[PDB]
Amino acid sequence: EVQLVQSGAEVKKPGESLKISCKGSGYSFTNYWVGWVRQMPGKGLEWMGFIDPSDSYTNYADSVKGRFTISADKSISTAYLQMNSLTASDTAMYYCARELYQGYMDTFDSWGQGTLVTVSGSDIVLTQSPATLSLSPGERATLSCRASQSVSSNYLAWYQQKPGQAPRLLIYDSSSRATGVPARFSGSGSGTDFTLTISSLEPEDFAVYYCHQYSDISPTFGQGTKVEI
Amino acid sequence: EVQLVESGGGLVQPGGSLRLSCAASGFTFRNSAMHWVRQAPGKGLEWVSSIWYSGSNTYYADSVKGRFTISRDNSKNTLYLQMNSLTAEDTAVYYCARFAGGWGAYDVWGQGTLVTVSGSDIQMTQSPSSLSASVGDRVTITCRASQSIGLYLAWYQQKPGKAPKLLIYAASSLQSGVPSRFSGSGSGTDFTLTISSLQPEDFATYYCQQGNTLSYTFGQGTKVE
Amino acid sequence: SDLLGFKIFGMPLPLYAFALITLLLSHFYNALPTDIVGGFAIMFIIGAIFGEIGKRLPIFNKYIGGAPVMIFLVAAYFVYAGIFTQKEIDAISNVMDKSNFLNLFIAVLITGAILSVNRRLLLKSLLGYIPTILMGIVGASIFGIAIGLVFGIPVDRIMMLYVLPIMGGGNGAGAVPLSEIYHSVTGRSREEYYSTAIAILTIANIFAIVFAAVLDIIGKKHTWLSGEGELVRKASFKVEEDEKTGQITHRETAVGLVLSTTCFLLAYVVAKKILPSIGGVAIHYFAWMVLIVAALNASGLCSPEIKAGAKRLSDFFSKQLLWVLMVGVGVCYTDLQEIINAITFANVVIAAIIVIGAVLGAAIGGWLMGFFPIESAITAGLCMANRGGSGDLEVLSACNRMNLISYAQISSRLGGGIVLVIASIVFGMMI
Amino acid sequence: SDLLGFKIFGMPLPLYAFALITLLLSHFYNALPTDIVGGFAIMFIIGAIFGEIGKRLPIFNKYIGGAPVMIFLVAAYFVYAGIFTQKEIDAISNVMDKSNFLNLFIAVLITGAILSVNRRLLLKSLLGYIPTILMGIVGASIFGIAIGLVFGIPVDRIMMLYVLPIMGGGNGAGAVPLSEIYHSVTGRSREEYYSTAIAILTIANIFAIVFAAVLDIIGKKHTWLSGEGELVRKASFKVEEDEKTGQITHRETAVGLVLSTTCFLLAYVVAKKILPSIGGVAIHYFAWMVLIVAALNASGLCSPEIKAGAKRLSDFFSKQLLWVLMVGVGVCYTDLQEIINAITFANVVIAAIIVIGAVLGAAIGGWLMGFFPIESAITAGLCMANRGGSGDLEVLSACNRMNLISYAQISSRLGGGIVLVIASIVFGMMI
Amino acid sequence: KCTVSHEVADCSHLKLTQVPDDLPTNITVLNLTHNQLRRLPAANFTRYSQLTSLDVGFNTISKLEPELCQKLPMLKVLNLQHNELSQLSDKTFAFCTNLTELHLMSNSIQKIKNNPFVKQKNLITLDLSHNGLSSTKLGTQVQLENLQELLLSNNKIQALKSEELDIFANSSLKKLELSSNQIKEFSPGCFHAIGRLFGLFLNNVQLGPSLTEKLCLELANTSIRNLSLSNSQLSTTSNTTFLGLKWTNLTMLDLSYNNLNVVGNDSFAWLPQLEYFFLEYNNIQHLFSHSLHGLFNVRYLNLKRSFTKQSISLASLPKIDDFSFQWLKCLEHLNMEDNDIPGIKSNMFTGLINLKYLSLSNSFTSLRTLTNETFVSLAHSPLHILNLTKNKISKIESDAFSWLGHLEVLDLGLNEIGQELTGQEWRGLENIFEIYLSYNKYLQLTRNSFALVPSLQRLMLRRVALKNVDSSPSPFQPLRNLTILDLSNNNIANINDDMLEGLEKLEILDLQHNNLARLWKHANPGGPIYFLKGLSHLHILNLESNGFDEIPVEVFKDLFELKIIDLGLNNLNTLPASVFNNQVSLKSLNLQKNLITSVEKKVFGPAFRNLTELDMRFNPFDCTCESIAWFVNWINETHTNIPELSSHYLCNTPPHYHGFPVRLF
Ligand SMILES: *[C@@H]1O[C@H](CO)[C@@H](O)[C@H](O)[C@H]1NC(C)=O
Ligand SMILES: *[C@@H]1O[C@H](CO)[C@@H](O)[C@H](O)[C@H]1NC(C)=O
Ligand SMILES: *[C@@H]1O[C@H](CO)[C@@H](O)[C@H](O)[C@H]1NC(C)=O
Ligand SMILES: *[C@@H]1O[C@H](CO)[C@@H](O)[C@H](O)[C@H]1NC(C)=O
Repeated sequence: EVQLVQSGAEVKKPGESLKISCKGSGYSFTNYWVGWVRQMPGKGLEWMGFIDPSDSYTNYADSVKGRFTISADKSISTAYLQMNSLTASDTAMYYCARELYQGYMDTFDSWGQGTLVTVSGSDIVLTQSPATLSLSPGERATLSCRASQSVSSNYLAWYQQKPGQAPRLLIYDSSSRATGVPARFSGSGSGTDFTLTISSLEPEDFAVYYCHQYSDISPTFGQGTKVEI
Repeated sequence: EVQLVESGGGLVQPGGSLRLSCAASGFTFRNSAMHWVRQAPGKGLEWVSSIWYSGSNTYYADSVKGRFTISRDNSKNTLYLQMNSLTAEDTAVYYCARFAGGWGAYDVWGQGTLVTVSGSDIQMTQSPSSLSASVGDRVTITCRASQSIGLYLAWYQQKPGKAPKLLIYAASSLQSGVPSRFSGSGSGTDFTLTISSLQPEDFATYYCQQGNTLSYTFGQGTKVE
Repeated sequence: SDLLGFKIFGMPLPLYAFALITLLLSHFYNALPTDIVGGFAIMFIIGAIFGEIGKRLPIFNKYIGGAPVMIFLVAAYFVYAGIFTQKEIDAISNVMDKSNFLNLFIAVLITGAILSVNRRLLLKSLLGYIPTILMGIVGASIFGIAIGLVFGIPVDRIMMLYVLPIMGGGNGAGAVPLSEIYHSVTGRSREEYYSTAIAILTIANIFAIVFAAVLDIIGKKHTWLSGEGELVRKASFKVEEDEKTGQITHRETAVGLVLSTTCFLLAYVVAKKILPSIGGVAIHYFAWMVLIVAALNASGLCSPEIKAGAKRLSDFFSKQLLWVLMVGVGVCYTDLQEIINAITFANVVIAAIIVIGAVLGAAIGGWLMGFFPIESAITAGLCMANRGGSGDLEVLSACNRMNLISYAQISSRLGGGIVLVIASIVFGMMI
Repeated sequence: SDLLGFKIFGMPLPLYAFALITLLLSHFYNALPTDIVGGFAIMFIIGAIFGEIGKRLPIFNKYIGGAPVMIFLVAAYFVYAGIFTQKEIDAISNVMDKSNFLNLFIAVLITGAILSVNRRLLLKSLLGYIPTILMGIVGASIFGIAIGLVFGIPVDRIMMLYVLPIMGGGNGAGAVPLSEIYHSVTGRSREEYYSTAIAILTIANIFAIVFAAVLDIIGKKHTWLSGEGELVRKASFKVEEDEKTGQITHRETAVGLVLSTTCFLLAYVVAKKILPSIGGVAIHYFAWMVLIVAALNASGLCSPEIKAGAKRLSDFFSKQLLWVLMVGVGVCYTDLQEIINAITFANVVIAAIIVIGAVLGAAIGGWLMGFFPIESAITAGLCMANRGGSGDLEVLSACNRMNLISYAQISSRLGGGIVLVIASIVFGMMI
Repeated sequence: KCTVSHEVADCSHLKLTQVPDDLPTNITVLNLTHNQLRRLPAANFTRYSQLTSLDVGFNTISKLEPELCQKLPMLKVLNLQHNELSQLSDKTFAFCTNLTELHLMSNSIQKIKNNPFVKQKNLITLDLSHNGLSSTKLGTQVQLENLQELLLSNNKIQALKSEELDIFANSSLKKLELSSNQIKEFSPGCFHAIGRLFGLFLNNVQLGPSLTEKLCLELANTSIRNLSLSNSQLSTTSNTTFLGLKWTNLTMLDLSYNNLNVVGNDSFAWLPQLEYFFLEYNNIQHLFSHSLHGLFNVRYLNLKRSFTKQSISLASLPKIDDFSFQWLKCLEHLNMEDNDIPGIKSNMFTGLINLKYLSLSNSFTSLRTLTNETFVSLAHSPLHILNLTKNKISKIESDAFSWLGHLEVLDLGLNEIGQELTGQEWRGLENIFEIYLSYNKYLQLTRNSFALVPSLQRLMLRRVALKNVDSSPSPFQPLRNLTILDLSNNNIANINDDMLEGLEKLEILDLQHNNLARLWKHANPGGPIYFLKGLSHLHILNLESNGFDEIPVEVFKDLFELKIIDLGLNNLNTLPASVFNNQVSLKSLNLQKNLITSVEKKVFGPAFRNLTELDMRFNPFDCTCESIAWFVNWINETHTNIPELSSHYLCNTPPHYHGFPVRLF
């Protein structure tokens, strides 16, 4: 006889409010508290709070601190849960439950059917073919970097970073050079293909090298190849 | 030519708020756009946000949108980054750089600071982590708690494709009306859960919750069968 | 003469010794500002002494333009030997590439050239210009395939590696697009193609410089062949229309520069945003320069005095600042290491044959429709074969003819576009 | 029909409208090359439009200063208002912080100003004329510090922000280099320095014209005070016996640029490596350059032909390109709030006192030096405390003395570097 | 192996058959339990001749040397546990008359000598167990007047004989033990050929109503005061079963675990006085009114598990006739724990006078609510303590405690209580001091809460989920005599200033496991909430695990008597300085599992003055000498107790001494 019905599944934009209705039947609904439990995808289950339908008296968990509101209306005999400001990482599953206080310890006798809410690029994707290197000083690095789609105006960059420090700039445009860089590094390529070749390495020149593009207002980084001996 | 962060840092609990500051003493700080870039330990570089001179235009990375705030003060050659609703994965070293446009993209860097994510629960743990028991077997689920709970343990079972709806133990050594053949025991900090003989229907994940405090905290994923 | 009566770049020796001592001190003590104010010093000092030397070598003065070529070679030899330090290399790179001094130079010369023409005679000459280069490409191809047959090299490789890459616009435009199209269509490696083409083009560029110098001597020998700086050859159009102007004050001369800078911005904006491509062809931004300036001249907005002032400003750049620019051209856009590594007999012979065949074809085409044969070869067949705008500058400086830069630039940019089209077609067609 | 015939920057209106259209379009579409060409393109238009309005304004032009002041004021106001696109700011700052065009400008002005002095005149001035200027400076200094003590202003501020900038050669040469030296020696911000200095300079310029003819009236009262028309008392007669060649070639003019770049390189090397400090105080590179150029003039190695050429080139930078530089000067240096905060009654009485102090010193010195007192001031402290050469024709016009133009030019030009040296010395010593 | 040299010789689990000979003489007690030894060497014991006690346990020794105890007669107590010897002679006991106690445990002596204890008469206690006998003849003559206790447990004695017990006619045994001995028959008059027998205990002996009725007649005219019997299989009782006992005067009785069912009327009319009586673990189905008639002098009674287990299928319903307690005019202590009485009638307790303690925990199967007159039967008793927990009550009506004025301790926690407290339920309460109400579901608060009872002193409210708690008028306002208050685990959120005012004698407060972090945050609208005021007597405060991250400095201004305070498990990282100034005498502190990083003497100016104990066993320390300098130095120079100082006080945060004890620094 006891039953619970929730609202339907939903997907939308970060930065919104949303309401969920938890309705039940088979009992007075004016005597037993109602609480909400949230389960992240493939995670445990966590408590937020509960409300007393008699007078809409509420208690929230430490993790809520606003951003979530619990409400109900006596006439409809339905519970309402709303998150006011919604953002990323809030995607999970939601349920509503009714306490029974079996024995001397509170127990959630009935659980709601279930509600799923997910908050969900056209961006350049940077992929580098070689993963790591291990050669003697005399050789060519022939490092490479591939892009998702066309990059206009040949906007590209290359950085290096020795361990435990900030990176350093080597090739600010697709072909030009910085000031302090020596004359063995040299970049080329255009469109969606680029390279970076080293004339002859030296013991000082083993570190991680990256791939950076700055065409649009959405900067994107590639991964860093490794260079060893 | 010196650019430095030297701000914030330390260990912050989830939901914490931290403020980061940057100082530049080598160039004309005004009339130059600044950027924030972080790199997670063992991970690659990543853009965070950027701002024009005069702060007319502001843009954020998608991941941290809506919880981060950036501001600058030209009069003090100083940059501020405001962080709210901190989460666990947001542990990295944070750098600030100068975007110079065509004449070099990221010319000058700063020595970034390290910010790492670090309470009031009855910590609950399930030891066996058992999997794939044959039919008719005997299973044992034990319990461990940070603070002693007196006969205030409860058990819940979840079907893999459904929410639990399964109250098998009201209190220790208690049984609801519907289920049968499940045995539970234990007291104080430790407890034991046993099924006399496994059955084909007896193949599902389990959960445990504490009631000594109104906090009503549940346990992490229990045995899955 | 006298031990103190000799002149260097228009200066007496003791004065020059002062600057030479300054340069030597700076080089030895390794202290140098890396910016514009330090860039001119090294350039001026080297160029003065060497350009003075090359004008006096007995056999090298006539058959070769002495200074403009030998300075270019000597700068490259120095940069090969690592005699230069790092900082002055950085400074020269700064003045030549980062600040795009070359672009300003080319724009000023173009504006000074075009605006000094009679408006009525502008377009009539233009009509027959294109077919000359059109058939010149064919003449080059004939000799190229002939020499490929002679060496038995497969002809597909001939066009794919030599004929098309050499005829292209240059490294920035005419080389990278070729590699991109090559990789996109045949699906092979892109780097190796770009590796050999970049050396083949310079190899042929050197020969292009030498052949042009030889042609100038032939022009002195035969009066009929020489155009003495004339293109249409008819040279019979009435030039009675003339307007006297007032003394060009400094303000008028400065205005030319203003126009030469504004037109460049207009062309760049147009070619980058408004009309990126006509049909399926991309258009380089210098291409729109000529059309815009010609339209401005046609509209008759400018008084005759502005044109005269721009003429004098271009004249000033043409004869005093030229020796400075060549040093940078050698230093930044010429690597001797690569041409040394890839030097070989067969490649040199093939490249030399290709250029001379192209020259013959261009001369034929110029004769057929009535241009002067020699000027039809300098502007068409040489300027298109060379390495981009720098190549055109060197070629025109070799033969001492600054008055045809416009046609050279047209043949460069439009020629490169046409070659991109031809490659796009034939590369798929044969493969 | 004044709508057809009114000229802007030597240009008819429709051409300028066409030029402005390009800038508006580029601002709309947000596309711009960041280099020298892109820089000049947007500086020239703004400078031209905002300079003609300043020049053709009744009260502003003659007294406040004219174009450059209001030009950089408008530039600063746009910057404060946040109108410029980020790309525009980058392109403006690039040609002044990475290409360092300012250094080239300053070096050219210094060398062109100094080198034009006649060798014989320079040597004759070395006897008793220069000490008049020096003691005028020192006499102004004591009254300046005394009256600064009256209002409780600390010694260092008076000696660094009120005596030096007033006793200079205008913002073209006399203010910007002072700011660069101030940044070099101390290391604090430089915006404050130039912002607070330019105001006082203009304020003094007015007072200069004020007492200009006031002294003339006092001379009319009693010649016993001073003789009129003659620099020296009981001055004798002599023969100029000058001789120069009128023709100047484009090559002769270019030589001037080579000399200017060379002197700067020698100065950088001597200060950085040959001598870190002459004594316990370091010397800025600019100060060394002034002495080096003077040595070349003293030697007389250069021909009279060369001396004239550098005068012409320095006359091209100071009459055409100044408007282009001044915009960037406003952009990267000015802080508007300081200008407003710099206007107060103390700030207008301090400059009034210091100018009077200057006049007194030079006057007594001239009588001691034998020169007639009245001229011993006008041509020694009055004409020396102006906006460089621009305001020198004005003070002389205020009185009935056109015969002292040579001495006035000597004063302004040659003191344009002495003050630089003294300022470097003071900055080193006091701080 | 070693012995504590404290006049004793303890040697256990050393399993050696040769006694040590290095023992100093001046010790005087010995033990050799949990050891195996062959026989007693008297020579080894001769060097040290001082032993008041000697113990041998789990030691199997076939014989004893008679000469050792004559050598050492100051021995007074001797132990023989788990020995192989089962037949000993008086030869070993010939000169051993000086012992006062002898232990014979698990020695399995199936038979002893004829007269082995004629020598000794001074001993008080002798115990025998795990020993099989069927005859109790230990001496043909009367002797041993000085013995008070004899134990015969774990014996197979079957029948007792009159001729056997004549031995101690001259003696007066205080108590005899015969349990764990299967005894079937008793010779008549056997108990009379002996001195006064004061106490007799008989447990786990199968008698039955008939045989007890026989033996009850055997017990006429005896000085017995204490009779004990349990698990005697007495399902029911008759009046004649207790008839022969009418000729003696018993004082104590016990009938536990006998599984009794039904008692006839007036089965207890023979005892005017029985001050203590126990009745537990019996299956009683019905009680009669006159069953318990005659018991006037009673002070203590229990009925735990002493009724029928309720079964509606059986529908037994163990019922009690009212006025059955009208015969008990002296009862002071009663125990009704954990039974299944259906409900409270109206006249159970009519007549009770002296009652002072009464327990009804888990005593009723169904008591849903309290009525106007549910306790009317308790009008005429000055009860002091009442116990009503685990009773699954549901709601309380007002004006139920009108009868009770004298009560001072009330316990109602651990039930199912949810309602709103009107305050009218406290009408008759006058002398109440303490009330427990923790472990309930919910309560709704009003200002009209405790106006009737400002005489209270302690109130426990733990895990009750109160409602209307943040009301501006403090519901505790009428109360001023409170001493200790607890509100832990309620996870309350918002707090007003006004609850803590007007109270001065509050000794201890407890508020742990609650959510009050926001109220002292600096950015709090209205600023930090300062509810700490008027408290000049607080000595102990507890605020564990409340999420605190900031402490305003002005909260301890009124706290001059605080002695112990805890703030562990919170989220504190750094505290403001000069905050313990008013804390004149702090003796302990706890900040373990916080995020405290640095130790700086400026904040610990008044803190590190004088302490007894402090604990921060787990904290992200930066073990570098900028801050740890004092703490490392202070530890090496301080006497204050710091447990696990090295065990759990390391530093992993900084590379410096990474994962290394901070003390080492
Ligand atoms: C018991 O031994 C003590 C010590 O030797 C002695 O004083 C006492 O008289 C003895 N008692 C008897 C009754 O032998
Ligand atoms: C109790 O025992 C008998 C029989 O009831 C009685 O005569 C005697 O006085 C009482 N003894 C004591 C010690 O009260
Ligand atoms: C309950 O008690 C109240 C108060 O004494 C009384 O007025 C009422 O009549 C009682 N009800 C019954 C049923 O006795
Ligand atoms: C209860 O508190 C009040 C107010 O402090 C006080 O006057 C009264 O004496 C106290 N009563 C007792 C019994 O302590």
